[PDB]
Amino acid sequence: PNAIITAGALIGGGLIMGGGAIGAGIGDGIAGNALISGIARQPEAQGRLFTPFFITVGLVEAAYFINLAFMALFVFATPGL
Amino acid sequence: PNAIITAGALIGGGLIMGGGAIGAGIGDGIAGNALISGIARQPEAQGRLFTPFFITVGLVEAAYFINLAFMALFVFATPGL
Amino acid sequence: PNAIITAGALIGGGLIMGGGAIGAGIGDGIAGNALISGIARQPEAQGRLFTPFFITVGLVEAAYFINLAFMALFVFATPGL
Amino acid sequence: PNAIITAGALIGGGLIMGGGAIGAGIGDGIAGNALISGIARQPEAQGRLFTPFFITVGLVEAAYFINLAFMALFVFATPGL
Amino acid sequence: PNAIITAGALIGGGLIMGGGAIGAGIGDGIAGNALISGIARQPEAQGRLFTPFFITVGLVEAAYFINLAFMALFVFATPGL
Amino acid sequence: PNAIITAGALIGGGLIMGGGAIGAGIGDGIAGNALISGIARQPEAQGRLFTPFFITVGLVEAAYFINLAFMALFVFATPGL
Amino acid sequence: PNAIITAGALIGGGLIMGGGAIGAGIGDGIAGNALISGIARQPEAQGRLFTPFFITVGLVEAAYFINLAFMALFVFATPGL
Amino acid sequence: PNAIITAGALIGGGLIMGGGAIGAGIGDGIAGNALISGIARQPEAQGRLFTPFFITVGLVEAAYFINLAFMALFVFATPGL
Amino acid sequence: PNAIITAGALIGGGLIMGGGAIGAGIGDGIAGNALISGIARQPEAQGRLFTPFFITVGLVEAAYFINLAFMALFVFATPGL
Amino acid sequence: FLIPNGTFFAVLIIFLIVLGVISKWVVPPISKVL
Amino acid sequence: MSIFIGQLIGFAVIAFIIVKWVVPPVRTLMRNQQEAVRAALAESAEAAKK
Amino acid sequence: MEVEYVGEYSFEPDPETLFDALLPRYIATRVYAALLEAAASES
Amino acid sequence: AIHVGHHTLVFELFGMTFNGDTILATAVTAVIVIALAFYLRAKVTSTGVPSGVQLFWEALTIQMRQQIEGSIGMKIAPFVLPLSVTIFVFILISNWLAVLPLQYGGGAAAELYKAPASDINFVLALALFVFVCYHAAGIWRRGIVGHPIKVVKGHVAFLAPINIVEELAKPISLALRLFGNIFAGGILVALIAMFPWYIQFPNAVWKTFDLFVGLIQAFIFSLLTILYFSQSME
Amino acid sequence: DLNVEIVAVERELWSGPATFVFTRTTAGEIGILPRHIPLVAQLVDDAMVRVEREGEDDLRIAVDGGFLSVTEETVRILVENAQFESEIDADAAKEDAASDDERTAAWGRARLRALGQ
Ligand SMILES: O=c1c(NCc2ccccn2)c(-c2ccc(N3CCOCC3)cc2)c1=O
Repeated sequence: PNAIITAGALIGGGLIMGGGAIGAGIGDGIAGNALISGIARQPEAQGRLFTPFFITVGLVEAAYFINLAFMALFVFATPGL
Repeated sequence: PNAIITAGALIGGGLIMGGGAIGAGIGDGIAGNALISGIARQPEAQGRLFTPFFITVGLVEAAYFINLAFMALFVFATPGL
Repeated sequence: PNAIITAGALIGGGLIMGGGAIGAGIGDGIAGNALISGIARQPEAQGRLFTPFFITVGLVEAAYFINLAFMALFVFATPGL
Repeated sequence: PNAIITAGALIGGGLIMGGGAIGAGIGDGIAGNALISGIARQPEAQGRLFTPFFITVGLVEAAYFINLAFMALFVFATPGL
Repeated sequence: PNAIITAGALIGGGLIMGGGAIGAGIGDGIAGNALISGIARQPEAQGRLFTPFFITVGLVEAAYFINLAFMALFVFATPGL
Repeated sequence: PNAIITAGALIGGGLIMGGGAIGAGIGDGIAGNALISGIARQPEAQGRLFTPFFITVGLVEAAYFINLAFMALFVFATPGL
Repeated sequence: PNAIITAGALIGGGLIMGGGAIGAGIGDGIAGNALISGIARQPEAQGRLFTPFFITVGLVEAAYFINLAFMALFVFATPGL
Repeated sequence: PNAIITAGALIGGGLIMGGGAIGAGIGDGIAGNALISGIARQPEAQGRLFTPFFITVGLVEAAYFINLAFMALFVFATPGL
Repeated sequence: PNAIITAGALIGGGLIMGGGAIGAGIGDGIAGNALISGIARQPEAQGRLFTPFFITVGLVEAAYFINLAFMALFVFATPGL
Repeated sequence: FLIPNGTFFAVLIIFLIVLGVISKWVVPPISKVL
Repeated sequence: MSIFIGQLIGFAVIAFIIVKWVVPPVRTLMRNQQEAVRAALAESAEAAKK
Repeated sequence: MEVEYVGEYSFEPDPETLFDALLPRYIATRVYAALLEAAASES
Repeated sequence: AIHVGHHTLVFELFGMTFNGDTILATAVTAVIVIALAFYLRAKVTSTGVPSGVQLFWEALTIQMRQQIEGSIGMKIAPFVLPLSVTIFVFILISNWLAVLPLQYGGGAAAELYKAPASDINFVLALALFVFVCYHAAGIWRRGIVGHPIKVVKGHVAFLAPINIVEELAKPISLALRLFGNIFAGGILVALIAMFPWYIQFPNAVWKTFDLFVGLIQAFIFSLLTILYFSQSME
Repeated sequence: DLNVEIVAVERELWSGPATFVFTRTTAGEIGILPRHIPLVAQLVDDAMVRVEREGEDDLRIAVDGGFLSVTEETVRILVENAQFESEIDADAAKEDAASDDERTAAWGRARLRALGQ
């Protein structure tokens, strides 16, 4: 009984982390694209672009962290186990 | 019977959170790309731009958080259990 | 029988809802990118870009919410049994 | 036998709906990005850009709505029962 | 045994249509983004822009419809049944 | 035994064509977006752009059709079995 | 025992060719987008653009064909029997 | 019971790495696209763009390698075994 | 028991390479888009654009080969077997 | 594998030693040279 | 031994690659930088002498 | 040149580089107009 | 089959377990770095043509100073220069040393020198030292009362929950990015060891990536350390 | 329909109606039909222009460092110096296109593009 629940929890946590990594990596790359383009256009922008950038990064990685948290709730803890 | 339903609920919640995180991360990165590009091109529009930004993020995160709401319902309430 | 059907319904509903989340998040991010960029280039367009925006979002949200409905039809109701 | 086929049909319909929703949301967002950018650039272009837009959406949403019908076929009146 | 084969065929057809819908929606949205952008930039070129458009669509939709055809083979013919 | 192998082959072929459809649709949409943007820019260039456009479409469709042939191998000539 | 291993290997190979086709199609479309755009802006640039193109395509197609080889492994020489 | 959990952990870790690799590859490609475009526009950018670029990569790789760490936990130290 | 673990390892490795192929192909295509566009804009920049390119590729390909590693771990050295 | 142990300190000290040698006999001489 | 021989051949191949394609450029850079240092020294020399 | 505000468009490749390339052209045009005005006045 | 962990020379002292192989690899890279430092001292000159090690040290210090000055001038953070440089070489020499032909057959594959970054202890030591150091710098510059306040506040106040987590993420990722990059490699080169010698070309291809990726990881680790200092020091 | 005003600092060159106008801006090739979005662009130093209108042949212009402005009715092409196809000399342009001076070489290449190749 608990074996099936544990396997399902592992698969669910893998899905959580895979989706979180896709979202975080792609969103961070997209935001860094704007950051790099802005710094290339204006080197002084180096200073001011990290504030909009690190807001984005953080919002983008929120979903990664919350997902991560619930994955810790899936494999270590396990609802219904 | 409960073991199979619990494994299915865990897998479904994992799919929900993976998709939600993919959408959230990628959409937040895309919106922050526009924010960063606009702030680089027009430094004085920072405050002008955080309104349409946090709106769009607010939409994207909404899509995420609804999904999270459901995931709990999947793993803790588990309809059909 | 109901155990397997319910597990399959949970997995299917998770797929529905996660796909809707991916689509909604990414589409909202893409539309918000255009909104933010246009507002950056045009302070006044703030008023007039909310009409093309909320229409696009209206579509992007629509596909999302429909999924939600069907997801409920998958999990709360069960078409099979 | 019927339970296994029902679970498979639910999973397949969920995959159909997830794919349809991803396509619909992302395509609608991409089309609305062009619509918003054009209406920001030229504000009088609105009436001109709703014909190219609703065509694209008409295609995009079409792919979505087809997936609905087949989903129903998968979910209601499951083939091969 | 057919039960297992039929469930696998339903899942496979669902995957086929999910992928076809994702591709169709996203490609149609991308092509319509170019169509809208061009018709915004060059209002008088609609006729010269729709031929490349319906060609592009004619490609992506083909990929969709071909997939749809094979879905039927999976769902109604079930070659391995 | 075959029923399990047949179901696995059907799911594998479903993934095969789902990925083929996603790749084909999105790549063809991107290539057609480039073609339409180029023709709007320079409406007299329609003839010139078909060669790079058809080369790109040929590469994408070669990938798609090699994948559709491998689905055919999976389904009608399932390896092993 | 062998049937389950073969079904799992077929599902794995279907996932590998599906991901490979997604990557190949989308990357080839993205590269051909740049090729078509550059040849639209610079009609004479074709000569110099097919070298960076076939290089990048050479990478992308490589990622495809590698997968193809390994998928044959999975399905013809399936390890772990 | 351990065999089921091991198979589930392998599938979960495979999902973790699939998502991590998708995110890493796509985000790194986007960041490198920004870097290459910026260096093409303004050659001396070579000097200043490797700072924001390797930050973006540093953000893109994190979500990948963290997943990889959680893969090792899934595969070599299965939490629920 | 070893049959189930082998099937799970095969599915996990298939997911690993599917994600790795998607990431590698799409990232290589995105980087090649920038390379082709820059060499179109600046024909003499080709020599200077390879260093940013092959670095970017060197990243994404790494993420590919790391996946190629952990597939070989899953398939040929199945942990937990 | 992911659980730390005493090595965490053993490495740290060594790193600090390096951080010393570089911070005294490398960085200041190089800054003076530049 | 077989593992050792294989990894040693791989190390030899990578060493040859770096020595034939990575060593030459880096070396140049080092020489060009040295040129510079000596030159600057000597230029201070001549400026002071002059 | 001073900036005068009057009261109550797409760009290729960007408006700032176009402005940089056009200001010298504007100065050349104004110098040319001054030269023609001087020639007419001289005659 | 592949193994994870299985450290050699493991011992126990002061009630704590120590991975002898990881400590030995760290000591080897540390002594190589110290030898480079002392050879510079013995052969550092500003009045003459620079030595090779002198050129290397000048280039690394100039790069790190360029990154520092562009985010946080050395008038505020002069101490992060001797740090960012060492973190680089300590990591770089740690990774490139794994490129030596020190892999053999037990029949399980083994390596005399395994990259310290492949051990969670090494990466955690480096990352937590950086964490403590730049948090101390932030406390110094903003005060023990103001530093946590500005950390929680961040650039956007209402995003406070997304700030604190990110602050706790910085070290972990900073470690896990380094470990996962190298630990993974330790498996790849072990998997390549399953090939016969005449097929076992894959080591050349991967070794070059290991050189490339180890250089990239040293650079990224040091540059993210500099960025963390720039953020925590206002 | 379009009306194209190819104007030089010295004087105007042509202002009659047209159906299609095509030229190489610094961002790439571009073509304009009526009702085009308002635009401002710089032509490449060797830019050549082609105008097509009812009945009459293709009007090809060798343009030196011009600027293209698109207005809701007009399309104007400012030029430092522009020369019609009927006025160019092939041998002189061939000789000048190889000139060391960047401006002279660009002008010669523009004149050649006005003829072809
Ligand atoms: O690396 C670095 C990294 N994130 C990588 C990562 C870790 C775990 C999961 C996913 N991704 C960050 C980082 C640092 C600060 C930050 N903000 C500060 C301002 O307020 C908003 C938050 C956001 C991000 C790295 O530096």
